[PDB]
Amino acid sequence: DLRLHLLLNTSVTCNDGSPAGYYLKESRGSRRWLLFLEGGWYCFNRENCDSRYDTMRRLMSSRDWPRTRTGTGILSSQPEENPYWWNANMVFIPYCSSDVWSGASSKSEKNEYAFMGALIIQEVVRELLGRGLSGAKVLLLAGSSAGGTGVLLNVDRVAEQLEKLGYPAIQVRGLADSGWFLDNKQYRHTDCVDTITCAPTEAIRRGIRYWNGVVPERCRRQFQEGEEWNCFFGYKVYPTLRSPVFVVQWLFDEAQLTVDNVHLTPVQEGLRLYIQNLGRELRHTLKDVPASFAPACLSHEIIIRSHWTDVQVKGTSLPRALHCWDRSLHPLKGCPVHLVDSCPWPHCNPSCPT
Ligand SMILES: CC1CCN(Cc2c[nH]c3ccccc23)CC1
Ligand SMILES: CC1CCN(Cc2c[nH]c3ccccc23)CC1
Ligand SMILES: *[C@@H]1O[C@H](CO)[C@@H](O)[C@H](O)[C@H]1NC(C)=O
Repeated sequence: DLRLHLLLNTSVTCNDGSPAGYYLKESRGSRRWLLFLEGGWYCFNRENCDSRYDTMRRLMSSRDWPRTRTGTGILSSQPEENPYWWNANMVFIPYCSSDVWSGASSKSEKNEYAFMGALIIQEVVRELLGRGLSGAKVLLLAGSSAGGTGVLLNVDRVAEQLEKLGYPAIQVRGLADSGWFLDNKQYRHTDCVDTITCAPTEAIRRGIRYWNGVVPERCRRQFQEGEEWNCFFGYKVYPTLRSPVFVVQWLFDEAQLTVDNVHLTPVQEGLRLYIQNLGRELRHTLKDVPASFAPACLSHEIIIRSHWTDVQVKGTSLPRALHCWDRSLHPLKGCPVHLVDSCPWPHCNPSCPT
């Protein structure tokens, strides 16, 4: 049950200029630290950010944040719920920048909102070092959905940040949940004229300009000016990262089907082959990712659900795979790290959530 701390450096703000922050449950008998990045879409122009402020203000402001918040799934401190890291120091960073954790722009004359996702992370790490992070041995940067993509964009900074601050011995790692998207062909098409018709490739390219967005340097050097949107897609940015990153991704992610303009509520040849192709292509992008967990389910997010221990791939649950990943960073008999389903339809894995 984690306690809120608003950032001491008041220049690092949410969208509306209110200070950003983090929730902390500290565990003095542990040198392990878990920093979780919240998700929740994004906004890429004035009009859609304005609408988001009326109906999703908690994702744009700290004004109405509660003082405590309860830890779930991987953020739980009970072994029964969290077999993986129940005794670790727990940190939940709320997503109030609407920029996929990439922005570095302040509010001012010329900017109605601030987009400081990359700087919010950066400062949480700084202030945590004065609360015990200085004695850590592993820092696991995790996140779900837009926070999952934020892990891929930010994990190597946090590594580079801690070396420049004199902490080269802390091992920085990443855990990206449901943030591994494909810029594939859509099932039905629309031109980018408003929020709901703009495909993520077009929406992200406009967002980076609007946010002053920042991407990892090696990926930036590959795709070069004005093609930085490529680095928000996992299979393109992952090969540029030096930190160890574990990738969790449903094969038939609900958010991926949404941006592909697919709805499930009588499926035919047209759509059957489309859905089957989607599972095939994302399985392909994971073939050479040594640490991964990809079940054949229709869902979205998992690592902070309380029942995250129920899903299995080839008999191995997600908390076990993460524990096997820790062992491999010291192949392991009966303790695998690469777990990708091979059956081709949603919920062909019986452990899929209902
Ligand atoms: C201190 C908080 C931030 C400001 N206020 C609303 C507000 C004033 N100006 C704005 C510009 C952009 C977005 C929101 C606002 C709510 C509480
Ligand atoms: C709660 C869900 C979180 C993920 N978001 C989609 C998304 C976030 N960042 C992206 C970058 C590229 C393509 C899609 C996305 C959907 C809402
Ligand atoms: C506060 O944060 C801003 C934004 O990153 C940074 O430029 C500034 O140096 C910080 N100030 C202090 C005292 O850490």
